[PDB]
Amino acid sequence: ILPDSVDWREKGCVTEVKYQGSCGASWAFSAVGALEAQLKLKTGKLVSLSAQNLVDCSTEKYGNKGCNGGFMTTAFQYIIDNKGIDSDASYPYKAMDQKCQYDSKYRAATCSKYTELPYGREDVLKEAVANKGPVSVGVDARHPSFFLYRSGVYYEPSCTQNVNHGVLVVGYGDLNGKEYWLVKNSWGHNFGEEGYIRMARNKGNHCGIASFPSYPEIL
Ligand SMILES: Cn1c(=O)n(C2CCN(CCCn3cncc(-c4ccc(Cl)c(CNC(=O)c5ccc(F)cc5)c4)c3=O)CC2)c2cc(Cl)ccc21
Repeated sequence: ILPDSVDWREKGCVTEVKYQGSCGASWAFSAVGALEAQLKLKTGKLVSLSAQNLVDCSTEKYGNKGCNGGFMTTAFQYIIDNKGIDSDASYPYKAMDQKCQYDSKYRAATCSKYTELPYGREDVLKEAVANKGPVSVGVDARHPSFFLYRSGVYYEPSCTQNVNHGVLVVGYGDLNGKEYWLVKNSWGHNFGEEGYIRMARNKGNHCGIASFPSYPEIL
């Protein structure tokens, strides 16, 4: 039996909203966000992890292009292969492509594995969000209605299932019966509902929210 609503922010499992600025590193913020939650679950401590570490180091071998986009899955694989990721404090976000500056001295997390969820399965996503934690997802964000969103449950008829922007599902619920996914963005505190957007849930994989979900785990 799954809870009707979840909000991982209420459990201390979500860090402050970040601002990617003019560097297309949403994939990096989505990956660290998911891992931050697992680190909290495991160690009891909440610390922002370095999105910049991913931008600079999870590069061509991982199919990523830093400020020109990437995948959360291969970000996790990088952390796995690298045997860690630095704290955001030690390796702060500069919103540009840099030389890899990873230093094991300032490692704040590791990752053992990651799991991908099946395409379009909102039922499976719900279950992972309830039972595992926040889940990294892609959405189709190429719609003025998306970046102009201020409040409520976002539904956009022109939205497609083909994803182009990485975000973090940190919960789910309903607003007077309109089901939603509670989504953490990386466009700062001024986007939407204090950095968050509530996006239509159980409406046919709206904006591809459930197209390519993944989440990491720490042994
Ligand atoms: C080592 N290695 C990989 O292992 N991959 C893939 C192989 C498996 N895919 C499938 C994962 C499922 N999936 C399939 N389609 C789209 C997204 C997806 C998810 C989230 C987001 Cl945010 C985006 C958007 N990303 C981009 O558009 C993008 C832009 C520039 C890039 F360089 C990379 C991605 C796509 C997604 O996860 C991901 C890594 C690789 C791909 C390349 Cl060209 C080179 C090396 C790779």
